[PDB]
Amino acid sequence: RXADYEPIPEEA
Amino acid sequence: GGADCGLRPLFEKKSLEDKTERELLESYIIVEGSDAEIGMSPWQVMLFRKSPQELLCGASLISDRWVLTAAHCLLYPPWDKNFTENDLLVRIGKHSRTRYERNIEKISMLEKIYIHPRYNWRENLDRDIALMKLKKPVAFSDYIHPVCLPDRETAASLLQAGYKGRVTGWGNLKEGQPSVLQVVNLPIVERPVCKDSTRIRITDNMFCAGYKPDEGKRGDACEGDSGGPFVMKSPFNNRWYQMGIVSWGEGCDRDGKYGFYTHVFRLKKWIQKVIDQF
Repeated sequence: RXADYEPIPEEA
Repeated sequence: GGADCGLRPLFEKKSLEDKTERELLESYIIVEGSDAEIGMSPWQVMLFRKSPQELLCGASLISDRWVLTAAHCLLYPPWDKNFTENDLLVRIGKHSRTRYERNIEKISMLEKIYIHPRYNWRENLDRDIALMKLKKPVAFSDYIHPVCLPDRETAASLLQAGYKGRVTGWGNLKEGQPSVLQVVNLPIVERPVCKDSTRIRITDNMFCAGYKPDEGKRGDACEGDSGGPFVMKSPFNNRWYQMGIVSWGEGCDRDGKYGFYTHVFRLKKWIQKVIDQF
């Protein structure tokens, strides 16, 4: 190595 | 912010101790981790992609407008990775991995990204470090607070084999994903032992950490954790200092292998220079 999320509202 | 660095609003400032800090202090002379406490690592930052909304890496807040992370998070040609300011955003003050934390977390846009000019992505990730300037200063709170950068003497006395540091992140729990920020305390390992565990050429700009096969205990950073902070609590002034940045490792938590970290103090002059000029 080497390098599910809720959408972010239009708040930035 | 920097005069109040390393003192957590919900712990040091209230004279409260977290569940595992005593472990670090007693040693002074994320795979297999545990859920972090609220406000336990107020400098933890989440590096996030704008296009497919995804966690990229961890990072840390060193001031109201500067975020520190690993350069491989931003530039890694072997995997066709090369991000610019507009491809990312930082989320500060988080605890939940996926949940957008209304009234708690703050999102910032990047103004400029600076990658160490001698960052060696071609061979061993030597000087794996990058600074990111936030477009606007972030307001501190109980959940948002900068960590301190070490000075010569703090690095000298704390960066010793056997002394334990702490790693935090929302990365993989095995070589699935955690619901909240994870934390693991790991001991710094002797350089010879680090060298003898890999074919990769390790330099003075790195240090390795982790338990040895015979020690019983386990733990390591994993995908998703890179770029994050390796911190230690100074027993002299009780502030938290970032000694390393999660860099690379061969797998996650493999016996006989160790996680490698960027040596923050050795690259401090580059940090100071960048912030003093830009």
